Amino acid sequence: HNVAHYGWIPFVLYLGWAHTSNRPNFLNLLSPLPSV
Amino acid sequence: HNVAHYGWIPFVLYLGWAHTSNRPNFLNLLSPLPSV
Amino acid sequence: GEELFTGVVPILVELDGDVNGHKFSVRGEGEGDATNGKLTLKFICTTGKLPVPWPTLVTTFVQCFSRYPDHMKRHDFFKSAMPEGYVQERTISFKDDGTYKTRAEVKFEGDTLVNRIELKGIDFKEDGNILGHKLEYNFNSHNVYITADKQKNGIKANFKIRHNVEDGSVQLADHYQQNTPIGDGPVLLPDNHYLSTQSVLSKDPNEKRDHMVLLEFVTAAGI
Amino acid sequence: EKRAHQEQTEKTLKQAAYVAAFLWVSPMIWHLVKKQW
Amino acid sequence: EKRAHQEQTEKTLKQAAYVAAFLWVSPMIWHLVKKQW
Amino acid sequence: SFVRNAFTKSGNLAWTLTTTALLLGVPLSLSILAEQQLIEMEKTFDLQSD
Amino acid sequence: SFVRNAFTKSGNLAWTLTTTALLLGVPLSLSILAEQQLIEMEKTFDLQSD
Amino acid sequence: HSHRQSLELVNPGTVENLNKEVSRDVFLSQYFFTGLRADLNKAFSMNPAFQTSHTFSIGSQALPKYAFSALFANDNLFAQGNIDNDLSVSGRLNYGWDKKNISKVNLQISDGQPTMCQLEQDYQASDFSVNVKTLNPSFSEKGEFTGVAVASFLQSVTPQLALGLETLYSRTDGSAPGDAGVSYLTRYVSKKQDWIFSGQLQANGALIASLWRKVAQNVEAGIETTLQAGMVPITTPIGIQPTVEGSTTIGAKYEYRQSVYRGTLDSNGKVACFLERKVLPTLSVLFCGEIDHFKNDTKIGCGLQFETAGNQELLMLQQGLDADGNPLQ
Amino acid sequence: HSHRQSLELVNPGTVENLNKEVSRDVFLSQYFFTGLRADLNKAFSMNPAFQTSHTFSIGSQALPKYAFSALFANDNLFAQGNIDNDLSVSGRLNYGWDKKNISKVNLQISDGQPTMCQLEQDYQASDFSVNVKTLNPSFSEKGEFTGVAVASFLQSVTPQLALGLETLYSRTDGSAPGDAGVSYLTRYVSKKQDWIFSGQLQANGALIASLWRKVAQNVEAGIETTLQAGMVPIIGIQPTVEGSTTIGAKYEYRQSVYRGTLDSNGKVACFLERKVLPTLSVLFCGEIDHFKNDTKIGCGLQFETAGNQELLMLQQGLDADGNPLQ
Amino acid sequence: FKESPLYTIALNGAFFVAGVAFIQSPLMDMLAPQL
Amino acid sequence: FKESPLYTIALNGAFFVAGVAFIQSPLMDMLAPQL
Repeated sequence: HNVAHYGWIPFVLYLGWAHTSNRPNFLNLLSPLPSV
Repeated sequence: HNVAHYGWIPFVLYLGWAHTSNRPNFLNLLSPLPSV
Repeated sequence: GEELFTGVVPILVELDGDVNGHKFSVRGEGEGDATNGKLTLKFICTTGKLPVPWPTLVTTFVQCFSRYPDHMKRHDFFKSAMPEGYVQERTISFKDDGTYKTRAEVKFEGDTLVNRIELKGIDFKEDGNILGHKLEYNFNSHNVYITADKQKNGIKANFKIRHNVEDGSVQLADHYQQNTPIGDGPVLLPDNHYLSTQSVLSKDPNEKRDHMVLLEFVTAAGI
Repeated sequence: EKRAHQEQTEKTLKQAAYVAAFLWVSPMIWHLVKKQW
Repeated sequence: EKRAHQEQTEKTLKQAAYVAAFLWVSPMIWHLVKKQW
Repeated sequence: SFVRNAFTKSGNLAWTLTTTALLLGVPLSLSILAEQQLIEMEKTFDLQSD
Repeated sequence: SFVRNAFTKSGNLAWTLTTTALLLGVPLSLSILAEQQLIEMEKTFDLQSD
Repeated sequence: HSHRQSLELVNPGTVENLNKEVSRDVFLSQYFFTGLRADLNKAFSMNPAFQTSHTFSIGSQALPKYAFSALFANDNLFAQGNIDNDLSVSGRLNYGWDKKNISKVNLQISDGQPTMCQLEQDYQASDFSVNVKTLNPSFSEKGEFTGVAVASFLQSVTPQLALGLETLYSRTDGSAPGDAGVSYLTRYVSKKQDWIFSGQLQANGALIASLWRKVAQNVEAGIETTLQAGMVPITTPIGIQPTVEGSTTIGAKYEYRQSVYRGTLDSNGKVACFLERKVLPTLSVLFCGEIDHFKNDTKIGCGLQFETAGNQELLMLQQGLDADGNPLQ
Repeated sequence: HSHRQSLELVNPGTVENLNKEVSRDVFLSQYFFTGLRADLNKAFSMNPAFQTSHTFSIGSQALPKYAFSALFANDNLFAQGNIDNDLSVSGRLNYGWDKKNISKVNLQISDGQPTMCQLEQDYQASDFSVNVKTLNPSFSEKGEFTGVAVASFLQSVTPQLALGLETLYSRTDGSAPGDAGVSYLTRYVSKKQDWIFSGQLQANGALIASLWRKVAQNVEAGIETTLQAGMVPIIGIQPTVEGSTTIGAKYEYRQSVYRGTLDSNGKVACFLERKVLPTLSVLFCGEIDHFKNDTKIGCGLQFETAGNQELLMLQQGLDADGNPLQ
Repeated sequence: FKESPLYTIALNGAFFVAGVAFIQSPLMDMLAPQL
Repeated sequence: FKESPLYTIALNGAFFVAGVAFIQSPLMDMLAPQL
């Protein structure tokens, strides 16, 4: 679990990315401003 | 100023009670609830 | 808080400690003054012979009596936590010998001051400097350095002492003190200041057993 | 003294399993209560 | 020693009163400046 | 005397009940008057519709 | 390395500016939204007039 | 075998959700903070929750300084990953084999402390719910497993009341045999669904009894007790003596469409309040305050819960509008 | 004395009100607390102006636990009593012999503390303002007196600019000679009265320099600096002047008043008073100190009520007949 | 005057019984507003 | 990089002149909302 200090968050981010019809980039995915 | 530890506030309370048109009682004067 | 206790308060000290399996217990009855920053302390040993000398016992054996002027009353901590209780833990590192690790709580039990001190001295050599009894009956003025740490809102003391050896040398030892108040009332965080203290050591000729008489004057400057 | 505490907790687990089976058949006991009176 | 400090504070108060008198006449002085240039 | 200590504990209990009712009631009154403002805004919207 | 510590101090400065802008802005945004609500109330009153 | 299905019994709730109406819906135990607590959240999708969540906090020992939580739900798998400041990652994966059967594994690395894991399998039926969890599981060199294992079973013995039990086994040091404790749970649900009662005689004697009452459509109110029992020595001490610490809390919750109120009175003189006013459909300000009358102290924390989207139609759906711009029914 | 009336000089403000535009209208020195602050005030009359106030507070070392207050002002005599918890009584008393001359007294009796007194003669003229006050006066046994006595002269050199000095004499114990310090005050006011400047070279070298700017009809902003010149020893002494720069902005609206300050020490603060009712206003103040990474947040309410019927209708914005006012 | 563990559980039981009578009454329905 | 009390008064003076330029600008007027 040496990956797991940085690893579970991009896995659930990829799981959110795979089930979104907008399909945004990581700059839109991390930053808390609303953007379409 | 032996009376003034208890007495400056009733002096200004009498000064305010003398100059009001309603001229209320002391229960209405001390309590912060609105009452005409 | 302690502004009504500016006069003489009777001081009882309870010191229990072990140094390489040796049991000693020193107790004493004395008074300290705050309006004039002085202390009249007469300490009487009950056990008898002292395994550790009296210069290594004085800093552990009541800094709430400092003569304070009107310009530094805001930067005083020791009148805010003393009624609640004032627990201090010290790390005194002696050069080329062991270390002093003591737990002391300075709180008002009843009306008199009761100082429950629990000391532990580890890694000491008997043929060194402290345990060979080469310390004379004298003390040097020491400028206690006080800085405030906001992680646990307490007082940390980092200062050094000068102990006089009989053969003509000096001892360099540094204090690492952590002070923890008990109560959660009005606490004051001061700036960096120092206590300009001085101490006089004399002996009472009208006493039979092993006794220690200390005279301490505490003054404050810096802010 | 450890083995007596271990078999004490084993009897506690056995009593927990017996009272779990008792709470499983209890609906039928309350149906038998509703059959009477 | 204290008398020199006391007369220094008295001279500070006297020069403060003199510069307060200067600040009283200063608008008139500005009028003389604005009459010039 | 005992009357002064009874006044002391009555004043502490009156302060305790006053700031307890104030802390427990002022955001409750904020929520209640926000509901009254929203209900009267919906009433004026229904009067615009009717 | 040094890039990680530069990322850490940039993250600390970004958090500092974010919580400073949040604490300054969100009561100011609440006041601005209350002013927009009162301005909309006055404008609906003027639309009731006209 | 015959009349167990003939009653048509109601499935009770989970043992973790036994006091959910009292402790979570009404009370202020899970909802209190100190200092500013900004909680910026943005949901990318509606069917998949995909809720990104930034949290900024100061002045709270429990709350992290920065907390980034990504939550994905596809209606059969639930995943939450929260990276706290100091690189502490806490991820929970709840997978459902059925709607009845849900298995949840929670991991937390703390980056300088031991990793804390919880493995749970939860089963529901027509009449009974069995939850088996282990907190910090490990396997020893021997057959015994070091860790805490809690298995709890609750069955509706009547339609109104459900009775159940909970077994805790603790194997912390490994060399000693573990300690086992049985708790008894009781949930009386009214036939009008007005007031429920949740009693719980715990393993350590903590008699937690709670009542929840829904007086209207917008206000609920509850009251719990704690009654934790334990033997405390008096002033080496001479001996021990049982001194049960008891505390009774009574709270209310006002659920309006623009604001949420939660207000508790405590036995210790701990008066607490919590208002979440949704002053925008997006941004909702919350204030929580606590006055501890026993120590004459207070703790007041304000904050906001920002809520936005990452697509156009959920951005309009948060504002009550369609993607064309028409307001919804 | 001929052209002095011919210049038609504006009377400047008082020396206490030199930084009123900056340090009281905009900044957060005297608009801040911690913990809950309930301020239950009811008026009784507006032209006799009789207010009775209550103050419930916790979590602040500056605010008392409960403070009852009584304020009476008939626009020639001002009076204010303030009894705190454990009977600490404060009394302010102004009297106006003219509208320019005002004699103020202040008493602080705290039941165990020594009594603090302040006496103040204030005078305004067409061009200058003289304010002389004493903090804690005491009649010494000799021909002098012990306490603090400041005097302050401020004369408008131009219509735009006013210059003054404040002299502080301090006699703490009487036997020592009193310290005397001269502070030079500067106030440049614009001809459109939009931005003002207030510089103040203090007795201890504390150069308090402030600038106030009213950008619109609802928002002001002001920035001040303080350079305290002091000697701190490190055997030897060393002059170490501590500098602090504050910059804030006040947004004043009909519903809400907001004040936001940034500091040079990172001590970011914010104060919002939102009037949910015309009677009742909820105030919140927060402060993140980034230098020590610690925060302080205090909420509260200011409730305003009346003791008569027409003031109860007048505080709600209505008439006594039930109609709203214009 | 008795200060007991029985006093603490009697005080908690009295607070629970008085809260149940406070919470099942129509005085709590009077405490709940209609609008 | 050397730190002095002259550095502190230079930092306070630079902050004051920078604040004066920040506060007399039309960017400060843009920071004021019109409604």
